Amino acid sequence: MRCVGVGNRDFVEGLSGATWVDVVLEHGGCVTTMAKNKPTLDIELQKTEATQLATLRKLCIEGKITNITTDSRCPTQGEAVLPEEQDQNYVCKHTYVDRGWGNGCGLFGKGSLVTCAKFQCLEPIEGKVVQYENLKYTVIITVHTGDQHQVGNETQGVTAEITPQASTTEAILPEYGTLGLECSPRTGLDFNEMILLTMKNKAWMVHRQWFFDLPLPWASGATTETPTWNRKELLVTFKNAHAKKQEVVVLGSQEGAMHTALTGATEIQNSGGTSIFAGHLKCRLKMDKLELKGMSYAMCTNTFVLKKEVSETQHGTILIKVEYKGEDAPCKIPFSTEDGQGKAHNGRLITANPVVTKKEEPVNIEAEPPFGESNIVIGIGDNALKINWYKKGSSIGKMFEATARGARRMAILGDTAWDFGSVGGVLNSLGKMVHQIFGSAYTALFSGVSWVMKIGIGVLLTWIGLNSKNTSMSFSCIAIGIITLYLGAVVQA
Amino acid sequence: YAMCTNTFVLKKEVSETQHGTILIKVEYKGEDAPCKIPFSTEDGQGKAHNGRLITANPVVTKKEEPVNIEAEPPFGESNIVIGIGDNALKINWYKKGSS
Amino acid sequence: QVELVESGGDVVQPGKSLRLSCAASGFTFTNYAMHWLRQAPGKGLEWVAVISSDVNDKYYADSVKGRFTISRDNSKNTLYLQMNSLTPEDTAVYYCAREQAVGTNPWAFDYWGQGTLVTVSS
Amino acid sequence: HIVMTQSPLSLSVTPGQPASISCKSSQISSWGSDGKTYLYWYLQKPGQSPQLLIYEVSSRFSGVSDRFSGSGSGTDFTLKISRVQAEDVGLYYCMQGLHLPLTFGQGTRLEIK
Amino acid sequence: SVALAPHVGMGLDTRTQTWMSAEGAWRQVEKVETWALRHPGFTILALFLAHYIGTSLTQKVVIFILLMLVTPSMT
Amino acid sequence: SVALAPHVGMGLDTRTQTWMSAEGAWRQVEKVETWALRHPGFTILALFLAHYIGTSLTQKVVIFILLMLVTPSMT
Ligand SMILES: *[C@@H]1O[C@H](CO)[C@@H](O[C@@H]2O[C@H](CO)[C@@H](O[C@@H]3O[C@H](CO[C@@H]4O[C@H](CO)[C@@H](O)[C@H](O)[C@@H]4O)[C@@H](O)[C@H](O[C@H]4O[C@H](CO)[C@@H](O)[C@H](O)[C@@H]4O)[C@@H]3O)[C@H](O)[C@H]2NC(C)=O)[C@H](O)[C@H]1NC(C)=O
Ligand SMILES: *[C@@H]1O[C@H](CO)[C@@H](O[C@@H]2O[C@H](CO)[C@@H](O)[C@H](O)[C@H]2NC(C)=O)[C@H](O)[C@H]1NC(C)=O
Repeated sequence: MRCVGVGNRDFVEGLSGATWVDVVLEHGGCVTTMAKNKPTLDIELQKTEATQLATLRKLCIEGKITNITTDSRCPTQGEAVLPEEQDQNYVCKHTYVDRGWGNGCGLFGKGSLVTCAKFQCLEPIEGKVVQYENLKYTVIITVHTGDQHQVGNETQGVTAEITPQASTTEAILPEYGTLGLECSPRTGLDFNEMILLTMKNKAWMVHRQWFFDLPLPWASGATTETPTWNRKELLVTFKNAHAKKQEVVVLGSQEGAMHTALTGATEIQNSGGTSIFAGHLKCRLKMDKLELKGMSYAMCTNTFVLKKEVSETQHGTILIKVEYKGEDAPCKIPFSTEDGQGKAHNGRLITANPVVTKKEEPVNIEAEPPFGESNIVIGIGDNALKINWYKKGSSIGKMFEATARGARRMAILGDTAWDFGSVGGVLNSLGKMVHQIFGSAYTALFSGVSWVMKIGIGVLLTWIGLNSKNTSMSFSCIAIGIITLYLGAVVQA
Repeated sequence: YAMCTNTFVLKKEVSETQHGTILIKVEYKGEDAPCKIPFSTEDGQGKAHNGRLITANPVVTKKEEPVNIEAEPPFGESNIVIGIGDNALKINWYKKGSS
Repeated sequence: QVELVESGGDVVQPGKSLRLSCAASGFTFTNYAMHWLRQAPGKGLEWVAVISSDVNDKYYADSVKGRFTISRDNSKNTLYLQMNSLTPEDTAVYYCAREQAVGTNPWAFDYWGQGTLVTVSS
Repeated sequence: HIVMTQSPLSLSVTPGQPASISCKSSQISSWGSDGKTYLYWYLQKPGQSPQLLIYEVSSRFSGVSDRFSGSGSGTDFTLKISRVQAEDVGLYYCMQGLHLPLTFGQGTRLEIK
Repeated sequence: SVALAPHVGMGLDTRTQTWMSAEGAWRQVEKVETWALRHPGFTILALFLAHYIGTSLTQKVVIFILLMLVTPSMT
Repeated sequence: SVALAPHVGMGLDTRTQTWMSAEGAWRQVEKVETWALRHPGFTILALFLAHYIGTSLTQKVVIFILLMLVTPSMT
């Protein structure tokens, strides 16, 4: 019941012959998978910690200029020289100047002066790469027990840490058995082309090549005294005051400029180690050693009384909180959805098996009814509690929402979205293969095209398809226009 | 030699040569004589066998010393399995490219 | 946003040693050239010592030459001022100052610490 | 060592009036290589650690009210305070920074008349 | 400066919001709009150039849009 | 402001050198070059669009150049 009020829960119904249902654990999301007889349980990856990462290189965002020194030679003589030109910490630019008898030189013409300056950085910005032998994913597995304090609670579950070295694991549950994960973390979010960069207690994940491309003076990265800065001319600016003499100016603080240069990069907490949020992981659930643990129990004769008003979630599932009345046994909770004058039931129990645990705490069930007027009967006797509800939506709206959600999943996760709820069907493999090929082509073509430029190119290609004599219109327009407009509309995230 | 009967612990993370061969380095935590290492690379979401060892006989000579098996996985995404097959080490790796 | 805090000021008889620590925060401490400063009550500010960005360019004033030791520890973000052969004239409140972020001088004062007073008497 | 002399040792000005301080050096503070006069000015508020007002002479440090303005060149420099508030009471210290043994001037003071 | 070259189209994106999603979504289009509002005559020049270099109508519209979008973007 | 819509081209110029003619002269060209060299894939689609829009070679070429200069800077 940890995966109840999140608003991004997406149910995974059904499992294969070998019972290895699959899910793709999205960082903000949670799955709430279930089965025909297994205990329904919800899974959500939470933190994906990384640690013992090394510093690769250091960039400089604020500079100080000291010891400005200048020399000038007469015209028709070599470029002016300082003994300070060849020091590692000096930026020095030759230039020209006019001088004649007014400057004490006999021969008129353009002379050469140079202004060397010592450059020392004040606040570097480090870019630290993360390795693969230290990445540690952390997954909570909270099982729907209908416990008193399980709805919305974020501190209930059994941690199953999964590192790339020890990919597989088996999370032992309190009383429901064992659930095994064969998760594959190497195919998830790529941590090879992603380099962390940190400034002033802020850490971001940026593409590695982009981090090298950006124009700031860098250094070796290994910590030491006086890191000899390379490409340091980007900060120092050498203004020439209309050919009479030269001035040296330091550009200023680049913190704000970088805070704009990182517009599309995700952010991660950097308080202790690196709690890298904003990831995604795929995994398959063995889900064959689990036990319902409630089948042997009986059915409670005594009545049931609720404690909170019925309130459904954003996904149209009734949630019921009911406390058992006086009796001397734990049991199964009977349950049957009924219409006002129709006894056909179409409402399932998303909770596996509602069982009273300690006789004193309310056990809160969570079950979805069919859309329309349909009351709920819980107790076995004729004095049973009869909670009545009228579901608002319709099946067509649910289908539309499902299509939109699947479109979002395929637009975000890309190639691996076809394996989300995969039962192992052959058709899903073919779909994933063709989507992988088309997605590779699309990424190659559209890599780096911005949010507005995608929409522009999409509408342009849609018009080109529409006004075409050849029978490539029905392909180009539909496919490229729809795909590109959708990706432009939902690309920024 | 006989067949190995205990779990293998991966000692250094798997890396790939330019040509595609994974170079695993397993260490044997088990009280047994020198013996053959069972090795089977189940393909992506299936039992199919499409990856082969490039090392002819991956045997562990001594308990203490770690061996370093080199093998090329299936060209897509696969799961290399090293061990007795029940508690075996599922070293996962993903190859990128096109045949 | 810069924050400089002092520590080590206490009463002491003449001749005995004492070490003054300047903990700093809010900036990269290792890329700076810290100073020390002091002022006796009823008197003007008096310079004490400087340690450059490179740890091997220390300097001191004439009235305090050959009697004080200044040392930085980059990792612990503290500035150590080991003072020996202190006299009742040398007692004063000691200020720990930062370098000039914007400017040309290799040595200047942007920001002053809170200030600790060391009392010297018999 | 540079002898620093401040013309007033105590200024009593009524609010809304200008108060000017003259600090005359003993030798030239102009660094010949760059042609910049390296002078500094600090205000120590009552019972506070001093802050910085005028790095170099023309320039002015951030977080400083626009009223303060430095002037002068070549061993004789001058501040100006167009409007004096209750918060301008303190101990203005001219200091040279050209040569390594930094010497402050004797502390002047500014009290409201 | 580095304020250009935003980390926009790299493609390694996830569910969570990026650094400045809402703030950085419309920055470029706002810049183009304010430039066009500030300098009106370039619209006349672009109309003339598109008319005298565009054969069909869609070509005219596309090249005018490209010019009006590149000039503030180019600088 | 953000380093977009700079001060160039406003006028009010004279013989004395401006602020950063030394560095900002080639900045946009260098940005376009580095973006094209870091994302070479978009050139194929630019050629596709240029070939499918335009009945001549002059408008083909100008549309190609306009796309190749819009996309990186409008990024
Ligand atoms: C960059 O620009 C800065 C700008 O200041 C330069 O900083 C110089 O730092 C050095 C320190 O290494 C300063 O040296 C001091 O010179 C004083 C000059 O005194 C007179 O000059 C002659 C010439 O040598 C001296 O011999 C006489 O003593 C004269 O009085 C000198 O008095 C002073 O001595 C101090 O230190 C010693 C040692 O601790 C004490 O014994 C002494 O009592 C006193 O405390 C220093 O030697 C130099 O003055 C600074 N520059 C200026 C213009 O003042 C940098 O050198 C420039 N370059 C670099 C790479 O940073
Ligand atoms: C989430 O679960 C925890 C643990 O089950 C709940 O904390 C318990 O609260 C009750 C009543 O306040 C205490 O008697 C228990 O001792 C607590 N157990 C602990 C702290 O381990 C918590 O109330 C639940 N709900 C929330 C919102 O956290």
